[PDB]
Amino acid sequence: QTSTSSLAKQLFQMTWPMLFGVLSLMSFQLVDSAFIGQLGVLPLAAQGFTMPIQMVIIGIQVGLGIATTAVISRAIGAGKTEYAKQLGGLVIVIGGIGVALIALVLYLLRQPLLGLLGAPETVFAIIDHYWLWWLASAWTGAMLYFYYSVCRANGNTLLPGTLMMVTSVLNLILDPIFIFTFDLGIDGAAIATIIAFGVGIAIVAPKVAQRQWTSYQWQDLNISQSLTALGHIMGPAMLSQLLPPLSSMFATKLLASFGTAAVAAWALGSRFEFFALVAVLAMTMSLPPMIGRMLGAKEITHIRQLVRIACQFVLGFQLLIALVTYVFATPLAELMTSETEVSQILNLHLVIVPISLGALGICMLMVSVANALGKSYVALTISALRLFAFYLPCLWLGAHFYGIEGLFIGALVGNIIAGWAAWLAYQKALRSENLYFQ
Repeated sequence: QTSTSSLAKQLFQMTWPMLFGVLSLMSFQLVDSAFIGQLGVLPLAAQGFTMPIQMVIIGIQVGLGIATTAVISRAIGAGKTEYAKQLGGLVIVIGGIGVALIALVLYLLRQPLLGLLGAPETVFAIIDHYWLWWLASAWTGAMLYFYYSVCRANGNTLLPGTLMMVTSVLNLILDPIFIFTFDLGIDGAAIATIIAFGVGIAIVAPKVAQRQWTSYQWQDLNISQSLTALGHIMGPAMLSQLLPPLSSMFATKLLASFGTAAVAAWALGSRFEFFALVAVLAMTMSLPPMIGRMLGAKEITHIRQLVRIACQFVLGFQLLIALVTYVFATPLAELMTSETEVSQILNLHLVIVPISLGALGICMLMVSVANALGKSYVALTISALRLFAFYLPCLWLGAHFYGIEGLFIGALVGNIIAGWAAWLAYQKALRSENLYFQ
């Protein structure tokens, strides 16, 4: 019982700085789009069509980020200390030229890209200069995220957590000064972001250097073997990032049949689910470094107990949230929209699907755990099964049988199955590591 009491406290200490950090990363877009909306309906439109290429950049840095925390933490647990810090340096370099090249082709192909997006011609003139400064800000934030990943890979979420809170406040402060005071317009938003992320890097990188968590002496470092280890995780991880938007392109057609109010209500419903799962979202970044280290240290029993502690919190925590959401469903629904038609559909959503977020959270958790064990294809399978085998089919069946209410019932059932399938997938994955048992 002292084992589960020690692990629960550790998981808590690792999670809460990421709980504050998730919200901070979150607000960068909401704060930026807030100030730019003041510039007119057209600059605000330019930001809207920046959202897709942002998902691409975000998906890449996360895909790599998941890979680094998995292989480096495992290397540390295995005692391969020098190899770990060599890996950290390699990631910073590989992440640098990689994102830079991606930012290149995105700009060279912006006119066909905006074409597929269905962007108006009036928008094109703005993107031609705004994406110049924005892609620079996206690259800088990527580098900061990589240093964040190295810190997490070394078992630290505190420094990334505070730096997420620092840079976000900085971006809030700097935006009006650059946008309005300096009369830079929409580019001032991107430029202020660069400075904000630049301050973070200027803080985290020297501190990483002190602890020697990064190294660029690669004489005895097998580079091709290291990039193979990273690519094995990073590849499938990026593929998983593509599944939710590719699921929406199916899901949107179904919701379109229920009218304009139902579509708007679904958008508000998704935004709420994201907020109700910030704890699990914080645990998808705090838990994997712990798992990876334990796997390398051959502490299998700790992994078993740590995951079970994590699972029991999520299941109980989301049940309470679902309960509180229920009794305040009507004032919550009428707070988020002024349109009556939308309020009533959102209300129906808030009393049906939040109870399923406990199971969905486990599904999210097992995906990150699988990646932490190095089982990137298991993690990809769970994500693919969640959306295409369980979620969308249940959404369709519910809508067909019992309309807009049944569709929400479908979301409920789909999440319970997905989470139960995820738990079964994790169990099978941990049994593969039993050769290291004690």
